[PDB]
Amino acid sequence: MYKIVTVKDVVRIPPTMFTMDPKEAAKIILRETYEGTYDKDEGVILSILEVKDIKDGIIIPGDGATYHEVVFDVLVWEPKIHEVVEGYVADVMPFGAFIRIGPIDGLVHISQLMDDYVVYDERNKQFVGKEKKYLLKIGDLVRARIINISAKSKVIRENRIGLTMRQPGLGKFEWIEKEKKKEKEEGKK
Amino acid sequence: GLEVDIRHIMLVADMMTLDGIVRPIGRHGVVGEKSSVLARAAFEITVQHLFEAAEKGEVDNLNGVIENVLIGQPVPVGTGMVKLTMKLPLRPQ
Repeated sequence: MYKIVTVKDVVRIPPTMFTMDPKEAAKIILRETYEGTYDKDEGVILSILEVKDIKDGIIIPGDGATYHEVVFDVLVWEPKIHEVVEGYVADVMPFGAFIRIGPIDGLVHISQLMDDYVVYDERNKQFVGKEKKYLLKIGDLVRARIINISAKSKVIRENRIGLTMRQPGLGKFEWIEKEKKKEKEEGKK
Repeated sequence: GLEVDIRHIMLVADMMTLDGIVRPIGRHGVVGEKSSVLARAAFEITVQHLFEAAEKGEVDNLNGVIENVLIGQPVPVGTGMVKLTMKLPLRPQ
């Protein structure tokens, strides 16, 4: 889930951008370096916001480009294990369903879709419960729980995320309403 | 009849008498008291110095000239001690 992180960092500013002010040059270098990458501890680097303080450059032998201590805010989205997720199903597959949780997509296994048995109907390439007569189709809006996060590399595409859907308080909003109706009925009896 | 400046002689003598005793300039003296492992191993006895350094687990902080040459990093002498700083916005006249 989205958050703002203030990070201190050293920026290698090449001689070709010596003309512009240090703030914009540091902003650009951080856009090229951090933006669009996955970090193991904070999530997905989405957008560099702004730089507050930039230090004077240090010339080190070998390159001639200036190195500056910088302070900046990065808008980063962090998935957290065992939390709640609001999203829509981007697509479905026989092994699992893809749930849009933000910058990256999550996977809901068919064994975690329903307590009831499910079958992958190929007529519309959609899921359908055996006895509940419920169904999932592309574009449906559902609520699920994140249960597993895996991070291979800094590429956001490769890292995968798996969710759960059977547990109480989750499901399609219509099913949530039906469960609320059942709760009201059992409270009234 | 050879003319050498007194200051060089003073430097050599002061380095020779820096430990409170007069000690040689060779492998059993000033060189043998160098802290850097690689600097000592480069001079004369090499396998003995490396084996004894591995025995005691000595660390080479790379504060000298010889080892920085061996690894291929700037030596801390002459232009190697100059730290440079620069204000970024440059405006040609």
